[PDB]
Amino acid sequence: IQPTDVKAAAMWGVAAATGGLYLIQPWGW
Amino acid sequence: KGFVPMKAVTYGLSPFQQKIMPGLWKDLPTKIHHKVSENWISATLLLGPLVGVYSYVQNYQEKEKLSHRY
Amino acid sequence: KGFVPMKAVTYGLSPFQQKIMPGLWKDLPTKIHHKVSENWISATLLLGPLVGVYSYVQNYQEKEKLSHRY
Amino acid sequence: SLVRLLILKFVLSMSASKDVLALASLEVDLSSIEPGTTVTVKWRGKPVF
Amino acid sequence: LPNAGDFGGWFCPCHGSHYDISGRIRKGPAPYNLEVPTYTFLEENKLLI
Amino acid sequence: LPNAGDFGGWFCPCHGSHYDISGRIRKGPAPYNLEVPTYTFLEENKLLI
Amino acid sequence: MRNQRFSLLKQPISSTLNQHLIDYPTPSNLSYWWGFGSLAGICLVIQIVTGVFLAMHYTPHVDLAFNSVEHVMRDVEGGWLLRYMHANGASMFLIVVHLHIFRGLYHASYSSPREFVRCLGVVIFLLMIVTAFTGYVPPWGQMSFWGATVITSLASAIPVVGDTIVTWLWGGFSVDNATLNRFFSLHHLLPFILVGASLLHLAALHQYGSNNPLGVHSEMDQISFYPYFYVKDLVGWVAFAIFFSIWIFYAPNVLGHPDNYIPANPMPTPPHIVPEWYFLPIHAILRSIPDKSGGVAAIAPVFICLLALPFFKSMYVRSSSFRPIHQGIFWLLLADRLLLGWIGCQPVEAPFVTIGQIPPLVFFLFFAITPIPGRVGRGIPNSYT
Amino acid sequence: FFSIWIFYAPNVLGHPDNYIPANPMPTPPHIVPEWYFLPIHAILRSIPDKSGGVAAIAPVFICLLALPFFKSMYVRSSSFRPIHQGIFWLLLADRL
Amino acid sequence: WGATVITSLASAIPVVGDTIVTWLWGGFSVDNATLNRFFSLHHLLPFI
Amino acid sequence: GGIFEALYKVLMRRNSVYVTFVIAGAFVGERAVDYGVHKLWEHNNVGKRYEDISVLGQRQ
Amino acid sequence: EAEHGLACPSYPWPHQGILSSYDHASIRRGHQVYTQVCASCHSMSLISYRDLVGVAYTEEEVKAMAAEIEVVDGPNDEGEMFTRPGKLSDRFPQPYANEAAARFANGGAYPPDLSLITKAPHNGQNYVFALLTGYRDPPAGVSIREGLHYNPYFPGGAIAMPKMLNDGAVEYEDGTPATESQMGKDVVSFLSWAAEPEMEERKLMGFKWIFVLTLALLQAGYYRRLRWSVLKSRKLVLDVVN
Amino acid sequence: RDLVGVAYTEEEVKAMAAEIEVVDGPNDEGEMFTRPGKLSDRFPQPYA
Ligand code: HEC
Ligand code: HEM
Ligand code: HEM
Repeated sequence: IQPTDVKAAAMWGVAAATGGLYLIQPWGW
Repeated sequence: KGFVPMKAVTYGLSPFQQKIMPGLWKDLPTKIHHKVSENWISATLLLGPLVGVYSYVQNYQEKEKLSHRY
Repeated sequence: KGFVPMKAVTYGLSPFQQKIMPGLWKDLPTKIHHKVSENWISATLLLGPLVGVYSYVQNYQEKEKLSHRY
Repeated sequence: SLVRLLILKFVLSMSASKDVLALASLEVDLSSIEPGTTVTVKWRGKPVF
Repeated sequence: LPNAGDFGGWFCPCHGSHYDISGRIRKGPAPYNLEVPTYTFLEENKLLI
Repeated sequence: LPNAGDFGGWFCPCHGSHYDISGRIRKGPAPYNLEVPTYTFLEENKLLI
Repeated sequence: MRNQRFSLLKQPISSTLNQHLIDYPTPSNLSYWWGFGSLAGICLVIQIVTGVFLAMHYTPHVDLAFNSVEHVMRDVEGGWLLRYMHANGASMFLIVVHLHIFRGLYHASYSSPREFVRCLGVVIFLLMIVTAFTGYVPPWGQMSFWGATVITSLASAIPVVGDTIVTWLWGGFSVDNATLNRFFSLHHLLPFILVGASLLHLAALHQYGSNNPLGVHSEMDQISFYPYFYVKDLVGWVAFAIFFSIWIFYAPNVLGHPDNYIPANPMPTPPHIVPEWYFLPIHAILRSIPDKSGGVAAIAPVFICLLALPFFKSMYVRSSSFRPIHQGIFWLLLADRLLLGWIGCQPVEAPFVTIGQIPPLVFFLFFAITPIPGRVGRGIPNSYT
Repeated sequence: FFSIWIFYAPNVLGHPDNYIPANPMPTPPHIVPEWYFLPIHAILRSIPDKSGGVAAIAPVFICLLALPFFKSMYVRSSSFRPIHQGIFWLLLADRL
Repeated sequence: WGATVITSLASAIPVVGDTIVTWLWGGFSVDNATLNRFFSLHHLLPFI
Repeated sequence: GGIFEALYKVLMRRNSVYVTFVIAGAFVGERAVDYGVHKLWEHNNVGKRYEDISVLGQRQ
Repeated sequence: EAEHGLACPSYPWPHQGILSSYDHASIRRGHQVYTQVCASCHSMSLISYRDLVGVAYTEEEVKAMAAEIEVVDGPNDEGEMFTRPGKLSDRFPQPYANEAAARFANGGAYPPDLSLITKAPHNGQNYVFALLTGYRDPPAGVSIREGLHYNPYFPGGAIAMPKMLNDGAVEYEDGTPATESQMGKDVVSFLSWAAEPEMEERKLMGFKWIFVLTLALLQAGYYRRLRWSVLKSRKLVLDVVN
Repeated sequence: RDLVGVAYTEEEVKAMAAEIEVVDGPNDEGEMFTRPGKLSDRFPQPYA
């Protein structure tokens, strides 16, 4: 039960990071 | 607003079994005929007075300007 | 948010049949004594640290100032 | 895309303007001062220790 | 403020940064020292800002 | 504004006030005449208020 | 039922949003003329936001106001977009509300039991007019100054008490810095009152539900709001955004007057003074009567008649589809209130005075006649059998 | 109470230095904010570190926002809770 | 000076610090832009 | 024909992948339309740019 | 039909169109004409010097231009006011000290500020062009008082400014025959740029977003039809006739 | 004008204000002239 939830949490974190790198587009980082 | 008892029967089909766009451009000319035939009196009533007033003002000002000329 | 079945009995009297003001100042000293005897500990605990810290700061400051002189 | 457009336009409207950025570099003059003392001076928007 | 603190230097009572006369933050949470700008003599007495 | 309307004096384009040269209302919504303030003359050209 | 949580939408934390937006039963044959209320809410939010960001750069003084506007529009990163959105969203907001009113006037939505909604709408309309007129002044051009002078000196047509009212409203002896500061504060304040009035309007609608293009009892066949009318509203909003962007980006100065690009000067006068495009029918009505007292006392009957429409105990049929003569009269009135607007911009002279005197007669004769069809239509059921 | 403040002592609750127009070059010798920000201000300057000083305000609001979620206490009023009552008074003294 | 101290206390944060301070101040120091900005915010917040 | 179903089976079994896909696609399409409209811009009016004036460094 | 003016026609300006832009050589030439035969009387006072870098000059050229003039400056530490050469951040200098002197030196009339002189009239660009170019000879029976000049494009017909776009009144650094029409065109282009400096960013962003939003409109229509399909095609049996 | 009714009658303040000279905006010529003070002037400054 843990593996599916934690994998979904990691993928949602990936989505959040991608949204952040969409709103801000820093090439200095 | 509440509970009028009805007694009817209905059938329905899923959204994913039906052609969705082809319905718009089926028989547009006859739709045009029906719409114009229905609303022509109202179009007349909306458009008449404005055109009449515009033409009358045009003629009056034209004639006045021609009149004051030396 | 609801209520409960109770079974009680109450008697009341009209507002305009009873003296209103004399109740405030009836037996003040015993009420004052009760309040003081009940809340002396709260008053002590509220007002202790302030006095201690104030005295300590005053003493330290005066000692330092008088030690810096010539 | 449209939401990103609006958010960025509104948030960047609050940044320093062209007028302020035009005055951001120069050189001015001081006066003399005694050894171990100081008289403060002025620049665009910042004094000098 | 110059003429303040335990170091006779430029002390800032805004939050308590005791700089020295040297300008290095001795006492205080300042994460950087005072910025050193560009300036050099002309003959003996003038240094542009 | 001057020299406009059907009376030869001033014309007011705010609500179509047509004035004569004397300035008295003849056609329109103004109920009164143009209000005379206090003034006089000194010798030949000085018109003090 | 209620012994453990089924849905978080039916929980107290989101019960009323559920009830009034998601589940709220609406008639299933509503057409597109029911999207303009939501569209007007969108317009009002746009105005508030761009205003709160514009007033971060503007200085309300007679020495520094025109310069503040030019500095915004010429020197701030993307400030031209903000200014143009504000100055054209006002026009969009008025267009949307005019279409809304005329829809409600076609399908007879004022009648019982929906006249409290009509009254709140009329109050909202007054607030809109006041806010737009007050806010056309702060840029402080020629039109701002002289429009303020003319309109706020119309307030002296009242008998003896009128002059004191005008002097108090001006803050002095003429239009000057006090008027500018006062008008800025009022302009910043009023839109929140407008928001509150809109919320009361909406609750008073929801306490009975909405009409329908047939004007009949409609409780047997109803659906949910989401997702069936939310998508229709989405289509409306997207077409609206296209229209709005066309005005903002490719023709931003077409809906104004050039003279507001000349700094204020109390000595000269422009040769042609007019108010912003959406005030013109009222202007024509007010200039039709050649008397100051009549001028001020013509606009009060207009709003009195508007607010006393719904109380004529009248005909038993709402939708103007089953009513040929009310339909024709509706089209006549709509043509008339356009002719009136066009006249409200021309010079005050022949032929315009006659053609500015008759349209107000017709605009009042509409409200005069309308009870007569109700009384004479009481007897259709007993005759055409 | 409000009108005693307005009519007979309207400047006791302010600093005198705000009747001097702003002058960016000279600094006042003793800079403080109003009387109702001084606890936060003292907590903020209590740390000899900028990051720690700024991030010590966050525990204040986190604790104030996380009080309700302890779930063992059964008696609410402090009348029947002597020790928590004493802690309340001592906290009041410390906050002053 | 209170505005200076309190709003420059926001450059203690890691890398984003100076950027957010300069964006908040509308420039390089507390001046007219900050004044007008704060006036608008003050007129708005009490309705929230 | 089967491209639709294959792409669906790949990209639309979960939701976080869907949101990431939407964000990335928005980014790419935005940049592409920027490039296209820029290209039309320089195509339409040649000889009018800033650096197409012959004497922009000859006022000394 | 007087005190309104003659009706100016419409000219096909290069910066008109849906994807058209300014002509920067024409802006350069127009700024030359302004600074040589215009600024003695009018003023801009809204255009800075730095606004021209990257538009019709480099930074060094405008630095030389701004260093040519001498402007006043704030009090020196002695307590007095001095004069120093201009920087890139200075504004276009004014010819008169105040508006009263402007009226005094031109027979009472006031030559207006020229920053926004294109938006402020009606149909600004063509009006300004034909006003500057179209001085003419009075008609049969109209007399002009002394001190005024005749032009059919001004309210009244009697203007206070004299003709100045005479042939060869300015020297172009690109070898162009400076007729009155060429000078008028370049001046109008410069003034139109000064009035609306954001036309290019505006037009680009507008084209982009209209395209994208029409695509979204197609999508919204499809979404609506998809949701409403079930209702708009069902069948119900009701048990009634008339 | 603050002083009338507080420490002087009106005429004293009028004469005292007419003692001093202050500048005024441009004439039709365009010059900064001077004329004696009035009741609606402020206490003069000693420096520039
Ligand atoms: C000899 C001094 C002088 C110069 C140089 C001069 N003008 Fe004028 N200008 C005037 C005067 C005087 C007026 C006011 C006319 C009036 O009020 O009747 C005026 C007015 C104007 C107006 C206002 C027209 C209107 O309808 O309000 C424009 C536009 C104008 N000038 C353009 C120019 C341009 C372009 C140039 C450069 C080619 C220029 N001027 C150079 C004297 C001058
Ligand atoms: C800011 C201005 C306004 C807003 C935000 C607003 C909002 C709304 C909304 C959201 C609805 C329900 C949605 C719909 O039925 O389309 C509605 C309904 C209605 N509104 Fe308004 N409105 C405004 C102005 C007005 C005005 C000025 C009037 C009248 C003078 C008016 C009269 C009505 C009527 C009669 C209804 C009845 C709806 C029905 O018949 O079903 N509204 N309004
Ligand atoms: C909190 C709400 C609002 C604020 C803070 C605000 C602020 C401002 C400011 C500062 C200006 C002057 C800047 C300028 O004129 O460009 C202005 C102008 C204006 N405002 Fe608002 N506003 C608000 C709401 C509204 C609303 C709801 C309307 C509705 C019509 C409105 C209509 C106008 C108009 C018509 C102008 C002048 C247009 C022009 O400049 O040509 N405002 N507003």
